[PDB]
Amino acid sequence: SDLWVQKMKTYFNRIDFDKDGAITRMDFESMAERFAKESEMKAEHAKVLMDSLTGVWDNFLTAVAGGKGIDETTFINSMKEMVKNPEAKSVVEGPLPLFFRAVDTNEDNNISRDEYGIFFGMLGLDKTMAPASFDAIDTNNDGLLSLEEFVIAGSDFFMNDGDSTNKVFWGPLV
Repeated sequence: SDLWVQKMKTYFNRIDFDKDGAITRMDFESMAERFAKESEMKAEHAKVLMDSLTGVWDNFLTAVAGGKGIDETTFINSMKEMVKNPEAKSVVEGPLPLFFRAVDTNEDNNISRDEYGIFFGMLGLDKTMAPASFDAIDTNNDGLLSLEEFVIAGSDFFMNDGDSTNKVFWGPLV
């Protein structure tokens, strides 16, 4: 699947923030303190950010190699075969509820268009690209991203191997 290797390589290249070459506890802890310090956000968020980022690795990404980090080969080999099972969903969908409270830079429990744009700026992207994913995630039509919207759009990007508007949940395709 061409669509699967393009969208899952998008997520691997955008989530390896620490640059060691593998998705491990180092990327989540390095991303929490570097995300809190590099852009304009509510100062207090570093403890909230370190708690949801340590929870995403400890409770969900950790179950892939039973403790140790994950390379691009092991991520594509393990996740491409595990998605063919209709009930393995929660090991791949589980990071969306804890990532929602990590991107919430204003301290409200709803993410806006320029907040999602500062998240894109930290990965190394332009704010003009953020509307293509933001407007595709806003299911209820409020002009903000709620918890239900973020989990529906991420569930489609991570498990449905089709095209449509929710195929860009992480910016430009690698």
